[PDB]
Amino acid sequence: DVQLQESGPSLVKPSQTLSLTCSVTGDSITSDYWSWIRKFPGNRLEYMGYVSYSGSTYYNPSLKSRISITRDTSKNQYYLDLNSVTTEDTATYYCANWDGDYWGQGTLVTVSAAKTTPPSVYPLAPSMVTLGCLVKGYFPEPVTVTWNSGSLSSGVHTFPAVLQSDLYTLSSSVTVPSSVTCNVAHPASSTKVDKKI
Amino acid sequence: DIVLTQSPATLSVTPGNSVSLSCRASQSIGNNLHWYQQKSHESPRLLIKYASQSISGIPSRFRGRGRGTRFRLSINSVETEDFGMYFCQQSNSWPYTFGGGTKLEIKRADAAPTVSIFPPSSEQLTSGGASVVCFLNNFYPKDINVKWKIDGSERQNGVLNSWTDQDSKDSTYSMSSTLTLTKDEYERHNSYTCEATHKTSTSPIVKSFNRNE
Amino acid sequence: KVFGRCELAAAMKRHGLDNYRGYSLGNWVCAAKFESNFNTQATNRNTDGSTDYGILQINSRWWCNDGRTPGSRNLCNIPCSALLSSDITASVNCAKKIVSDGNGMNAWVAWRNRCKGTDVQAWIRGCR
Repeated sequence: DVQLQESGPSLVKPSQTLSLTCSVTGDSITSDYWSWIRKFPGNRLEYMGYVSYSGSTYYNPSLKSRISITRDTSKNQYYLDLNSVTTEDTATYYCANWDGDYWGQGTLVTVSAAKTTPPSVYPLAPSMVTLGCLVKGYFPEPVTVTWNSGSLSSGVHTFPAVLQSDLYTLSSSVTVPSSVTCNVAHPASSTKVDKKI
Repeated sequence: DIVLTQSPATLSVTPGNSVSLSCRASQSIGNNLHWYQQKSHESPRLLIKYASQSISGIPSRFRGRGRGTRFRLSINSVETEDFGMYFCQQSNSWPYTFGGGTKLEIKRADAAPTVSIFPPSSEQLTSGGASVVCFLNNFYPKDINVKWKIDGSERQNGVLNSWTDQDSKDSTYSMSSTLTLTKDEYERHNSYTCEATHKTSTSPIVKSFNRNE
Repeated sequence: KVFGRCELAAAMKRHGLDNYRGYSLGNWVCAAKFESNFNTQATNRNTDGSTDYGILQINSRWWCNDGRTPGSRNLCNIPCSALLSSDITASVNCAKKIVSDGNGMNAWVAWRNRCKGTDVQAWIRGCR
């Protein structure tokens, strides 16, 4: 068994270098071939590259001149370096094994010159009763919104965020018995806000 | 560089029927085609490897067929849990390439939206706030239309909409609509109406927030 | 099971090894011949204390786990029993991984010594 975790910036500036890290737990990185794949906003998947047992690294010709895949046996990790990034390199990045059966969770990377913005959190209250939480005016994406630290999750609907020029606005609904806290986290600004009804 | 084109791009199926998904290659790739399933909130899931080989645990209703330049993934007696995107990948030549995807949508019985309207929060109103939220939850089919009319009179300039995909519990969709105003504008008018047009209703579904009342 | 030239060739073309990462079928037929003599149950023990298993004599210190090579890297993530079957499925998928490294078919000593630089199509000429 192997567990994979991607780690890296959510906002990178254009013309600069993207760096990512795939941490591997459970088994050594000497037990497989390891690869990087990205999914662009249009749901288009691109195999970025893989590293083999001999240390041979294979790179997509499209990115060959700007990509480097490196390894660290000391830390059981491998790394991705993409140089000269542009706004078209904004995507979700996945590390995975060459077999393609063990994948990471994904790390969203936005390439923009826009500035990081913390979110404003507002409560939404008026058979069953529905409450809500508005996360307005933030950058970049993503944010994570849970209800009562995830205990209330079956009746939760967090809506994908919509962009307004330079800021994102998101809504989340929770349905609860007649018979409650909204927890919002923005990693890129390191903000953690809890709001009740 | 092998080009993979997948077809159709979107298909809707009544649970219990069989579907076939096609992946075509720009050059012969033998049997080196793999099929993946990606649902919402999930990393790609390998379903078929080397284009007919099964994967432990994956239902036998998934079948792989094909060799050369034309391949196919068959889902017999499609079930509700098979909604998602479907990708094909080749491994015969480097760079390893993917297909464009096929979104599978599960047909369901019609469901009326559960509409809930929420006034601007006092915390928001302290700033140039005044953003009324409407939640239209758990509805099928996807076809929906929302109009905001503040005092009886439609406004569509400050409206922002977002929608979820099929849910992992009831196979329905959900929607959020937000009318953003200024606190001035909000205080000057009184009524706030959220109107929905769905197949489940014969006249608009209205939920209103009356400041006066 | 022991394979024939044309039989192995056909099976390896049905398993999509013809031009996998550029290597024609003949390369694989040649390698299999000089590695196991088309024997699906061929086993060879090495100095490491490892075993070579199957039609393509795949090592247990690097590519498969037998429970008898400690410190195996199991790069093909498979048991070594599957390489000893009359079905060549596992041997083929593993060799596809072995060849997808930068060394290529230079991981098979036989291939390096007896097939590299030769008309390997001769090992499929005659088969239909």
